[PDB]
Amino acid sequence: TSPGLAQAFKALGIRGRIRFYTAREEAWARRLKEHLGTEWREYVEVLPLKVDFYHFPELAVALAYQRRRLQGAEPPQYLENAFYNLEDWKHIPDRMAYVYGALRKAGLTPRKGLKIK
Amino acid sequence: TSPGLAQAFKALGIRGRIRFYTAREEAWARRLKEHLGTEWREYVEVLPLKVDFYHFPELAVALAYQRRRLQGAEPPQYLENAFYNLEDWKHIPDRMAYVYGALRKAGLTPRKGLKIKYKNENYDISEEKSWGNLQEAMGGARELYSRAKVFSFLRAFHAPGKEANFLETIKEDLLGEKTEGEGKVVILDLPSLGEAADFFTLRLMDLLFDRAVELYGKRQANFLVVLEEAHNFLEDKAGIFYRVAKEGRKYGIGMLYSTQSPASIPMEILSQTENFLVKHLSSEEDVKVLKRAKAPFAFVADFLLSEPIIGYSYVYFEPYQPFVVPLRVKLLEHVLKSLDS
Amino acid sequence: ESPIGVVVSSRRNGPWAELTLVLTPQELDQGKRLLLGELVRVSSGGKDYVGMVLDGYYEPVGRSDPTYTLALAHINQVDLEKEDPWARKEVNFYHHRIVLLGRVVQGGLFAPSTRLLPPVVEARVYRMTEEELQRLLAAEVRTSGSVKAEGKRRYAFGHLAYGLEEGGEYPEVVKEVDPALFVGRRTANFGKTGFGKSNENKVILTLLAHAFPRVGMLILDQNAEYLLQTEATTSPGLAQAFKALGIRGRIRFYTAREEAWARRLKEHLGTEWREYVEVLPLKVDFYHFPELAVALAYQRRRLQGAEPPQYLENAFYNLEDWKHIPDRMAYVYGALRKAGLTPRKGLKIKYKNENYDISEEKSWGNLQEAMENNKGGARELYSRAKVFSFLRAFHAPGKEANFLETIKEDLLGEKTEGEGKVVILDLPSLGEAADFFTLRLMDLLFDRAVELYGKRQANFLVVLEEAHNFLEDKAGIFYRVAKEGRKYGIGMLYSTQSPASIPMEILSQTENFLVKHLSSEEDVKVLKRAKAPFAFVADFLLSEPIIGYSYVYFEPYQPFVVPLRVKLLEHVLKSLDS
DNA sequence: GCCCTTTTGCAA
DNA sequence: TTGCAAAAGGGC
Repeated sequence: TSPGLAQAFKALGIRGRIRFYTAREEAWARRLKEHLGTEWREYVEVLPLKVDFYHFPELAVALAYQRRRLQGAEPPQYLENAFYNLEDWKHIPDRMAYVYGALRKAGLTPRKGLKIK
Repeated sequence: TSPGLAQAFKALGIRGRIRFYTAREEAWARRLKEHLGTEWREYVEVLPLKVDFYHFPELAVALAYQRRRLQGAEPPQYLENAFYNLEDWKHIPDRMAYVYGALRKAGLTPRKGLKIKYKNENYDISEEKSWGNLQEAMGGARELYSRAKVFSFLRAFHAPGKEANFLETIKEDLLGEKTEGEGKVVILDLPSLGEAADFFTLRLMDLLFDRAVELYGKRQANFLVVLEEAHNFLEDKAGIFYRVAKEGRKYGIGMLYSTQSPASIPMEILSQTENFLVKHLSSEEDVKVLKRAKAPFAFVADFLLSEPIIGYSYVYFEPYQPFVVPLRVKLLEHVLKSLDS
Repeated sequence: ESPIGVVVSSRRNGPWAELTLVLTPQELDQGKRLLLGELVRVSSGGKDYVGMVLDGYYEPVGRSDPTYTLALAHINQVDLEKEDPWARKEVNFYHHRIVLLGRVVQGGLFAPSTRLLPPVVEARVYRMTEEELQRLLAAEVRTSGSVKAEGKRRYAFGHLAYGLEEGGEYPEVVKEVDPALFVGRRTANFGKTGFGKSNENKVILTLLAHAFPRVGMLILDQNAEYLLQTEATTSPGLAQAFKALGIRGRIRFYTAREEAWARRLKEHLGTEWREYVEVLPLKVDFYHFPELAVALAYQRRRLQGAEPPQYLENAFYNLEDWKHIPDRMAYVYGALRKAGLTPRKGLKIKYKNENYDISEEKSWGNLQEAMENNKGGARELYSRAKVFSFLRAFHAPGKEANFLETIKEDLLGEKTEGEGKVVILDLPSLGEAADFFTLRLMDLLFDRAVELYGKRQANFLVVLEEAHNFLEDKAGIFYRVAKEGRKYGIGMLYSTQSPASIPMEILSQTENFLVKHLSSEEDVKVLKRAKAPFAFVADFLLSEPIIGYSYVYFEPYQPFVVPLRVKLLEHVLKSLDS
């Protein structure tokens, strides 16, 4: 029953200082209401944890590489090469266009007007 | 003469909590009958460990692609391409016909009256004459048809007209919305899977872990994983089983692994295990690792080294146990005979 | 039946309890002595333990100056045997250190070590007789309050000994071993070269053959020392032992010098040896096994890595279909001939509808004309038939054997189930391809064994030599076998001569040990680390090069290590003959 | 040291 | 035009 940080801030009277990032906003909001009462919105703000892989394609490549070798082994040579030289490919517009096309084929909705060369 | 889980459950009077997945259900059912009477249907619910690959060509492709690869361990390019494009090919009847023909050429007997459309013509590969016509009549699937001899080993697991996917069945049994609580003891007869045991076990483990991660914030997984000879599966710091051992407490997933050699288990896992049940060890290195992981075992390392006694165990349940207690673990027979009072 | 000395101390040193013993002048003058490593009986408080002398040193007893006394006696030429009894008695003493290993409780059960430290006043040390020694050697660990198993028949292995010391041999004390210990369990046989390793291996194999007639053996004979007595000694080989035991039709010798080996077998066995040994060739005829030839050529690339050629790939995958098209089988045979393999005399090849005898030069030329004047990959194979050049070393016309398949049939044949054949491979006859063939055969045998799971167990034992060479690779087929053979009923018996090279996993998981003299410190250290009970004999192994002296230790229910003088194969054969 | 690349030349 | 062999320079 040790008080949490949000409850401590409630007791101290601090407001508008905690910004909670979660992927289960509904459940966390239910719990926050149950513990802090009706006016919990003053003390805590709940936000999502979603990112645009287009602006962070190294994250996408690393995530895919980690997902492989975790359901088996022997990641593809092409995947390893992309994982280790996407930094090089960053300055090659042709490879960048291929990567963006691969993402769109995967099926990620891109922001409007994202133009390749 | 030590009773098994089924006999213990019969003695305790618990019905409908066991599900035995085996590839020798005939013999296992005969043994269950002989050992449990004429009413063993109320305790053990045998299930098969075979599928019909014509419903799961993706599973067939994955199995072929994930073989041992002796010497040169380079996965076939055509197999990889099929593995990555079969979902798209499922919308092309021509390519699907190529894949079905590749399976049949491999030698997997299909259902009674399978239908194929090579160009625009109905083909019944269940019928030998239609199969011959299609074969004489015969993009991504042409390579698979040419190499269809690779799938020859899938006969040991094929079963026409199954449409089961014991993987999905087990996932539902352990984490289904309808089966919230009430438990389910899932016993896998891994040896009957031959050389596909590793593949199927890893696939099932990652499936269950992903489902549990999905369930976060709503309810806990609430099940236990019993692993035998864990030094084979916990060795790799990137494997799904290492991931489970390191991260399952957050999603309510336990573990119970027997190794017989603490030296092999990673120190990261060793330092983070709560319960211990140590029996005779005959390696100063094993005793050293045990002492390093847990300080209290320094008072019993010597007896562990020097005394090979059967049934004698030292138990230490963290975190609120003062010291290490030696015990003569009670026999399952006595436990059962006392649990009924 | 009386104490050998007086106990003057006791304590717990490390994990073991020790007590000091002192020999009085009267006993030292009666010839009573103790040899390091000897087994003695300790009686403390109505219970009997098992001791083992561990050390010996001289120390003054009471108030006396032995150095000055002895120097003064010497300078006056006083003979301290019949001239100064008081001087002799005041200084004649000697200390010994003993370690308790446990006690034999109930009906043969063994309780390791002890939790009670024995008081000095009530502790007595006795010498142990032959009957007590036998009953001690016949004991092993058991769960609790349980009667003994009363297992199968047992065969004598050796007799206890304490080195080359006179009076240190007990021929009537024989360690009896059940050969089932060697079935499905991996065994280690360490020791220098020429110190009885071959003798003990032959004895073990003979015991298995006589006891379990339903177990096969794959003997990778590197030294050609297991079939017949070498031209260096007189000890019989496996064939001679089997002849003496009257075991018929259980040997299958694969070699490449069949003529010489048959000559030797005749000269050593008589004329009826065909009833015992079947000599078979190690040379294949690729004109009968194009699938084998193509598989070898294709897998050579993969074993060297890199993507194999597409024509080789599709040929390897579709040769079975091509066998129904003579118009393509002609291409395959022509490719082999261009590669250079000599065909049998009278081979006929049917191209289109014509018959050619490629064994003749002019007919081969005409067939070349017809072929050169795209049926699958056959044309590509004929074009690049130079890839099959390397197979000329493995080729011999008129063989039709395919030993790689014959061995698998022999070892895992359902129609052959029962009375396992003793396959003996004469490796030195294969030159530089011996390792390649060994690895290929082992891999294809292990694959078949794993496939047959559930229907039947492999039930055969693998004999290995220079195991440090094959067990060094963690990804090797032999390492995989060492790790997982017991599951599929595949045993092992490897003699390394250098334990340090074998991985710690293999050393720890091994069940049996037969250690002979070791010369290096690293080997002894690794042995002690791998197994605790070998902590007492390290010094003896390091500094006692004795031929035929072995320290045996069989897991998992053996109390301690035993020094043995293994029996000779001749005497074992004579004993079994009765 | 080890592992990919580029090039030339000869099939087809 | 493509596929395959064989030699020599690059990256890590």
